[PDB]
Amino acid sequence: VQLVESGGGLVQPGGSRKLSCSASGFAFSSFGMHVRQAPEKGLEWVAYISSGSGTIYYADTVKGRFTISRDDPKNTLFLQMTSLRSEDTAMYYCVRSIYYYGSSPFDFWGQGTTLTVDIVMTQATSSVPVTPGESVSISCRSSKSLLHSNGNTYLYWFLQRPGQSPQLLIYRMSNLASGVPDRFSGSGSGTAFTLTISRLEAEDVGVYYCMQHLEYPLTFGAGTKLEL
Amino acid sequence: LLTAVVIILTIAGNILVIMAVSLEKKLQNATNYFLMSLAIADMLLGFLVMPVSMLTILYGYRWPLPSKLCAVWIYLDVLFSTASIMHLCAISLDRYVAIQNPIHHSRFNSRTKAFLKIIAVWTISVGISMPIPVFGLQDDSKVFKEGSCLLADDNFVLIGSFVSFFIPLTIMVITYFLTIKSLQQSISNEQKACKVLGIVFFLFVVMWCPFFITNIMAVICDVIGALLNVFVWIGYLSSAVNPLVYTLFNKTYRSA
Amino acid sequence: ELDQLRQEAEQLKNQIRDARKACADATLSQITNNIDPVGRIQMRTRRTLRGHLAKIYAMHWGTDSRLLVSASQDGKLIIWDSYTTNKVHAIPLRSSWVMTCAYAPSGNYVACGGLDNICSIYNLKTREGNVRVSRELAGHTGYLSCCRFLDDNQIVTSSGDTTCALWDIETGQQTTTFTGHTGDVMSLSLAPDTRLFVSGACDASAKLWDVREGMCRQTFTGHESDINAICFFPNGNAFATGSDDATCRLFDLRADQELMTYSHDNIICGITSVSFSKSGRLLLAGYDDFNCNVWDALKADRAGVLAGHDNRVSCLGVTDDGMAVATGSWDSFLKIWN
Amino acid sequence: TVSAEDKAAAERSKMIDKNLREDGEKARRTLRLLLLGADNSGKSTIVKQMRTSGIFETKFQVDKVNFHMFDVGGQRDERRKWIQCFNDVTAIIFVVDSSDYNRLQEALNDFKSIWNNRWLRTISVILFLNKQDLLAEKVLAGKSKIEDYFPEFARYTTPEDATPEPGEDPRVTRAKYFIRKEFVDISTASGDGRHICYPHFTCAVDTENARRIFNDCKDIILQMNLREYNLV
Amino acid sequence: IAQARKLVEQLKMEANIDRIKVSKAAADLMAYCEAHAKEDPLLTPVPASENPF
Ligand SMILES: NCCc1c[nH]c2ccc(O)cc12
Repeated sequence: VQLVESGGGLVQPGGSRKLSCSASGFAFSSFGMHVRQAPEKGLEWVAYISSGSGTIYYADTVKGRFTISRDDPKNTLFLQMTSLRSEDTAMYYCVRSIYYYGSSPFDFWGQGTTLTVDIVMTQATSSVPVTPGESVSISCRSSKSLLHSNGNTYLYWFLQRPGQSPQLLIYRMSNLASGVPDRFSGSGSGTAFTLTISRLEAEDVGVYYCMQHLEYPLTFGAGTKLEL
Repeated sequence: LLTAVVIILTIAGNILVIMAVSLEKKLQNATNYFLMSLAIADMLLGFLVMPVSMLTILYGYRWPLPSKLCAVWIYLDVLFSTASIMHLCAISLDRYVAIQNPIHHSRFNSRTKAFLKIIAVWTISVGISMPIPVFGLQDDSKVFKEGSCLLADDNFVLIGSFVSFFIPLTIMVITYFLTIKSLQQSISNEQKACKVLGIVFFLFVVMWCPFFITNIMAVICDVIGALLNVFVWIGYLSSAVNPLVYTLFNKTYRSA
Repeated sequence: ELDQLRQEAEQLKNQIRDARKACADATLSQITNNIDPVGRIQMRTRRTLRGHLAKIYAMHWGTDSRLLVSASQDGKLIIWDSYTTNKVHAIPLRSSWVMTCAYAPSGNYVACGGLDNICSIYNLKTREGNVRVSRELAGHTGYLSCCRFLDDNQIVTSSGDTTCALWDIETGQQTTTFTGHTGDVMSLSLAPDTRLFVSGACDASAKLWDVREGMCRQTFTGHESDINAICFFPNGNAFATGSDDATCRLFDLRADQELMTYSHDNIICGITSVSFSKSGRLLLAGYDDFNCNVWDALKADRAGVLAGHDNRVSCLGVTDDGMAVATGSWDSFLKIWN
Repeated sequence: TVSAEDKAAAERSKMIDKNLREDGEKARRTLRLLLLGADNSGKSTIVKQMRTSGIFETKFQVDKVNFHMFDVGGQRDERRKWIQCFNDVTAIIFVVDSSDYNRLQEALNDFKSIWNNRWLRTISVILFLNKQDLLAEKVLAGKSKIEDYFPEFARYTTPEDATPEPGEDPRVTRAKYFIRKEFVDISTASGDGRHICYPHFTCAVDTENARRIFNDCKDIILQMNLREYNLV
Repeated sequence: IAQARKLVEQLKMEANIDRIKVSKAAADLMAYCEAHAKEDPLLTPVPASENPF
């Protein structure tokens, strides 16, 4: 299970560049594929291509000039960019997602390739000094309620180590991802979400992002850095 | 009056056929869906155009209804009659395909067959009848003759009879001939199938063919009008018999 | 020599019958006479799950009371989402002959078995988002008739070679073999405590097995023909059987004898499935009359009929919380009732 | 008031329905047959030019039509429970060996049981009478006598109306027609008319047998179409 | 041939089993059934507000 990406480098403004993400290790046709990161800013959603290319969504910032297609026999999906501007410099992440009852979307992320040229969510914390072996909590507020009529609260927690792609920790505010140790725990109510860590130890220091999946466009949080 | 029984017989029989299709679970198939569409077409005919024709009879062909509604009565008459005729033509063609090569018919026999057949016959019935309401509502001279509702536009009449009855007649004669040629202890059931096919085909020819022959001979040439006045009601009698001769050969409809 | 053994067996059988009859003093009818009846109930099909193009043979509710799996003759084993009526998975089967299926209590495994003599276990939750065959358990000399998960790692099977087995998935080989029947084994039902189960065979007898030792404890013979389906009372001290004589029977484990039989003259057709309600007061059933029935478990009064299938009802299951009832039939539609 | 994940799940279910539709549409093209016989009948060698203990499978094509013939040899003598599955097959193929007279009554009783089944009131049967050469040698030998087993053979009506094969022994013709009429009597005793039997005489070495099954399945489907079109 | 010994041994093993009165068994059954009378969504109807179907 891998996702490799190609393309990037210096590009003059107003030009065009093609990013290709080649998947190798999973059933590519059964997954819906999605996310960029500026040099000094948190993750920002870009676009989304469904299963079998049956549905496409874009963020308003990249509407009309970004196009996506996927070669299912080739096991690869692309991103065509035209009329690039000076503010689109970022690192683009190839992200998978599968949607059925009990699924865990956004469970794997690509490596990321550098390219250089609405629900509002805020995370109040910016930098929290922490001691090893000390329980901590991270909160992420919301504008409107995420609790749906059916009873699912659509909120996600992602973690990025330094020099690494982010990964899923908690999906739908309570359920744990696969391979995540039990110390991580999510709880709260509508419009108030907390991530609690107990027996915090090394190799757990990074940037924590909170995302909503109630409706498009998908908006991330500002992020919270942890430091010793 | 003789026309008083025909409206009641048509409205009763078509309601009975549709209720028997809806109620009996064994009669859910493609062919019975097409037959329900046929019964819908003749029930709309017997409900919409047939008491209007009785009213025209009871006033001595001086039309009581006002002049704005003449172009839609010819529209409903031609639409439902062409729907019935193309229904019988498609049924004859389907029977020829299902009798000549029964393996390859059942290989392709989805419900898409029935839905495409219904779509084709109703699209054809709409498209053939298309110059009736657009050219008759404002232009009363083409749909009136001496103060009575009749198709005075004979250029419509000849070509419309040619596409509506005579090309279906030359299709169903060929398919009936080749179906009898393809049906020549299954030998006992093939005789009953041949008898039912013969009764249905010759009853269709006897019910519809005098009216169209004298209708074309009207445009080629008051005896003709007096013949047409009763041959229209002979043509309306087919829509009460078509539920009977297409369902009563199967005992499930009689048990319903 | 063998004549003496037969004489001793007959004498001991007479002794057992006399001992079992000595404990019958008052029948359940005269005890339950002064009870307010349940009256009349009506349940309408709330959802109808389409997608199968062939007969449906078996189904099993999930533990979360929302997901269920069903098996058909077309060779597809597909999982539904009851509330929204979607399809979660569609698993292509190597053999088109499938006669039993089960949903694991953990919710991440599904079992399948049929005329191919092999019980196939499918892993649902896995990486790369596809359902791959976990293991193919083999070792039965007759067609598999029923299968039920004990835990994540063990499964009990009832085969068409006059025996049941208890498998260990990781090792992939049997750890116990239940061989007490004389006819074909057709059904099986675990207990709520998951320490002893029961089985049903074509010899008109049901046996109460034990999963620790593997020795039959009790046998119940009161049916005039093969018993097609079996359940377990939620109390865990009784169960209900169903045969092709159009008669369901209620048996008790402690009393070791039949308690009540559910029969009516208007019905002379076979029974395919039985299940209990949440409190056990209602005993459901599934007949060959293109419909179902609802039996009062304490009075044997027909207190409901669920006629919604144009073909026979093959499988039937009650939700764990008791919110709904789901029945599958040979008309390729399985409908949920409430 | 709909979540994006529910939208995507509905789209996934639509795609699954599309795949199921396509697969089911493809799977209907082929016809299905159930081959079964008592024993010592050579049911395996019915078709040999064209060609998992519980189930045996055989696939052959004639004139672009696919047939799946299903034979089960891993079951017991009592088959009343696994036969409910085979109720939508095109036709059952029955093979018997007329060479052995000692066990003819067993095969006749088996035919009675399969004819009078409750789940097979709509399936027609294609009957095969295998190993006619051995029957010919046995009857020409003059050792075995049919009156010992069947007293009704001693007084039998000459099949004058029935046309025999051009050039053959009258005693052989009498015996084989007697056996076939014995089968057909049970076939027609019910007199229901819903389904019929298709008797055939088979040689030990017979190159063509799929054509016979094709011409009987075509008749079966034609009769079904005639019945469903209200022409009968 | 020798299966009769196994059969009679099994019957002897199953002969010695404790039993109770059918009245006591029936009383326990009705007690359990009436204990969960209010916890049966099929025995008692439910309003549409709580019904998930
Ligand atoms: N009563 C109108 C019968 C009819 C059916 N199709 C027609 C086409 C042309 C025409 O003049 C008449 C018809």
